[PDB]
Amino acid sequence: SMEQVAMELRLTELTRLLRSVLDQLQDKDPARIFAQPVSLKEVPDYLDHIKHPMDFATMRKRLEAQGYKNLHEFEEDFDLIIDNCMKYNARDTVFYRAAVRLRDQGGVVLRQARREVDSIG
Ligand SMILES: CC(=O)NCc1ccccn1
Repeated sequence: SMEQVAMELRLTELTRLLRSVLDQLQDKDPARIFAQPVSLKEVPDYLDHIKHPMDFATMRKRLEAQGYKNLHEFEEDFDLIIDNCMKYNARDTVFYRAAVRLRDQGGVVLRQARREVDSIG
Protein backbone atom coordinates (compact mmCIF):
# COMPACT_ATOMS: atom_id res chain seq x y z
CA SER A 1 0.00 0.00 0.00
CA MET A 2 1.00 3.64 -0.34
CA GLU A 3 0.58 4.13 3.40
CA GLN A 4 3.12 1.39 4.19
CA VAL A 5 5.63 3.00 1.83
CA ALA A 6 5.16 6.42 3.48
CA MET A 7 5.66 4.72 6.85
CA GLU A 8 8.86 3.04 5.69
CA LEU A 9 10.05 6.37 4.34
CA ARG A 10 9.63 7.96 7.79
CA LEU A 11 11.41 5.02 9.41
CA THR A 12 14.26 5.43 6.92
CA GLU A 13 14.37 9.11 7.79
CA LEU A 14 14.36 8.32 11.51
CA THR A 15 17.22 5.89 10.94
CA ARG A 16 19.14 8.62 9.11
CA LEU A 17 18.66 11.00 12.05
CA LEU A 18 19.50 8.30 14.61
CA ARG A 19 22.64 7.33 12.69
CA SER A 20 23.80 10.93 13.09
CA VAL A 21 22.92 10.93 16.80
CA LEU A 22 24.77 7.64 17.27
CA ASP A 23 27.91 8.97 15.60
CA GLN A 24 27.79 12.06 17.81
CA LEU A 25 27.32 10.01 20.97
CA GLN A 26 30.13 7.61 20.10
CA ASP A 27 32.45 10.60 19.59
CA LYS A 28 32.00 11.30 23.30
CA ASP A 29 33.69 7.93 23.95
CA PRO A 30 37.22 8.61 22.64
CA ALA A 31 38.65 5.74 24.69
CA ARG A 32 36.23 3.33 22.89
CA ILE A 33 35.31 1.83 26.25
CA PHE A 34 31.74 1.28 24.98
CA ALA A 35 32.50 0.41 21.36
CA GLN A 36 32.08 -3.36 21.66
CA PRO A 37 30.21 -5.80 23.87
CA VAL A 38 31.98 -6.63 27.10
CA SER A 39 33.94 -9.80 26.28
CA LEU A 40 32.37 -12.78 28.05
CA LYS A 41 35.70 -14.56 27.58
CA GLU A 42 37.63 -11.84 29.42
CA VAL A 43 34.84 -11.14 31.94
CA PRO A 44 33.22 -14.57 32.38
CA ASP A 45 30.95 -13.52 35.28
CA TYR A 46 29.52 -10.45 33.50
CA LEU A 47 26.06 -11.91 32.82
CA ASP A 48 25.69 -12.78 36.52
CA HIS A 49 25.75 -9.03 37.13
CA ILE A 50 24.26 -7.43 34.05
CA LYS A 51 21.08 -8.90 32.60
CA HIS A 52 20.85 -6.79 29.46
CA PRO A 53 24.30 -5.98 28.00
CA MET A 54 24.60 -3.20 25.45
CA ASP A 55 27.31 -1.40 23.45
CA PHE A 56 27.62 0.92 20.42
CA ALA A 57 28.35 -1.89 17.93
CA THR A 58 25.22 -3.76 18.94
CA MET A 59 23.18 -0.52 18.69
CA ARG A 60 24.59 0.10 15.23
CA LYS A 61 23.55 -3.39 14.06
CA ARG A 62 19.99 -2.79 15.26
CA LEU A 63 20.04 0.70 13.74
CA GLU A 64 21.06 -0.43 10.28
CA ALA A 65 18.40 -3.14 10.31
CA GLN A 66 16.02 -0.20 10.93
CA GLY A 67 15.28 -1.76 14.32
CA TYR A 68 14.52 1.44 16.26
CA LYS A 69 10.87 2.50 15.76
CA ASN A 70 11.20 5.73 17.77
CA LEU A 71 13.78 7.78 19.72
CA HIS A 72 12.63 6.30 23.04
CA GLU A 73 13.75 2.79 21.99
CA PHE A 74 17.16 4.18 20.94
CA GLU A 75 17.54 6.13 24.18
CA GLU A 76 16.71 2.97 26.19
CA ASP A 77 19.70 1.23 24.62
CA PHE A 78 22.01 4.22 25.16
CA ASP A 79 20.96 4.35 28.81
CA LEU A 80 21.74 0.62 29.16
CA ILE A 81 25.32 1.22 28.08
CA ILE A 82 25.74 3.86 30.78
CA ASP A 83 23.74 2.22 33.55
CA ASN A 84 25.32 -1.23 33.12
CA CYS A 85 28.75 0.32 33.37
CA MET A 86 27.97 2.34 36.48
CA LYS A 87 26.74 -0.85 38.21
CA TYR A 88 29.47 -3.27 37.22
CA ASN A 89 32.34 -0.85 37.79
CA ALA A 90 33.18 1.05 40.97
CA ARG A 91 33.04 4.82 41.26
CA ASP A 92 36.85 5.15 41.25
CA THR A 93 37.45 3.42 37.91
CA VAL A 94 38.21 4.78 34.47
CA PHE A 95 35.17 2.82 33.24
CA TYR A 96 32.65 4.39 35.60
CA ARG A 97 34.07 7.84 34.98
CA ALA A 98 33.83 7.36 31.21
CA ALA A 99 30.13 6.47 31.56
CA VAL A 100 29.46 9.61 33.61
CA ARG A 101 31.18 11.75 30.98
CA LEU A 102 29.29 10.04 28.13
CA ARG A 103 25.98 10.54 29.92
CA ASP A 104 26.71 14.21 30.63
CA GLN A 105 27.97 15.11 27.18
CA GLY A 106 25.36 12.96 25.46
CA GLY A 107 22.51 14.82 27.11
CA VAL A 108 23.08 17.84 24.89
CA VAL A 109 22.86 15.70 21.76
CA LEU A 110 19.75 13.80 22.84
CA ARG A 111 18.01 17.00 23.95
CA GLN A 112 18.20 18.41 20.42
CA ALA A 113 17.47 15.03 18.82
CA ARG A 114 14.14 14.92 20.67
CA ARG A 115 13.26 18.39 19.38
CA GLU A 116 14.14 17.33 15.81
CA VAL A 117 12.16 14.08 15.86
CA ASP A 118 9.14 15.97 17.19
CA SER A 119 9.46 18.93 14.81
CA ILE A 120 10.06 16.89 11.63
CA GLY A 121 7.41 14.52 12.99
C1 LIG B 1 32.34 -1.45 29.55
C2 LIG B 1 32.77 -2.13 30.81
O1 LIG B 1 32.00 -2.23 31.76
N1 LIG B 1 34.01 -2.63 30.92
C3 LIG B 1 34.47 -3.16 32.19
C4 LIG B 1 35.79 -3.88 32.02
C5 LIG B 1 36.04 -4.59 30.86
C6 LIG B 1 37.25 -5.24 30.71
C7 LIG B 1 38.18 -5.17 31.72
C8 LIG B 1 37.89 -4.45 32.86
N2 LIG B 1 36.71 -3.83 32.99
